[PDB]
Amino acid sequence: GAMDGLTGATKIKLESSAKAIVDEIDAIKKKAASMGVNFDAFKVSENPFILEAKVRATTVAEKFVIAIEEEATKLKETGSSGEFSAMYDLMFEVSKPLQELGIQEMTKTVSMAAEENPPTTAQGVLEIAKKMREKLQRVHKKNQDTL
Ligand code: NI
Repeated sequence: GAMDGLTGATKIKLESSAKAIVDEIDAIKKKAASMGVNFDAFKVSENPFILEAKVRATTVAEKFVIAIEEEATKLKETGSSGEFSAMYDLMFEVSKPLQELGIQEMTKTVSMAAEENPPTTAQGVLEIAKKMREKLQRVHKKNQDTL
């Protein structure tokens, strides 16, 4: 009676965009495996493939975060707590495979952002999305520039 999530076009748009990240990262992982590449961060990269991988992953992920920003903005006036919490859940969930590509601190970027500005409102979602997107962009640039 207060915990129901996304519906309609917003649900399809955001869940589809999130799934695209997971699909892309799964495919990157498979390519890596075929070439014997390990994304283990402890082992600015020197490896061309890892550079491309991070650009690819952060591109698809940023499209998702933009989708979050668009829908949170749309839902500012009439969106429910359950909808905003669901948007946070998608951001946090896709941060996990991103971190596994060696994007250090990705899940913490998201959860820490929610500590300052929790997803109880559109404003909160937008602040978390901004921090997530900024992090993606920083990673994107460093690796693209090197390339
Ligand atoms: Ni409910």
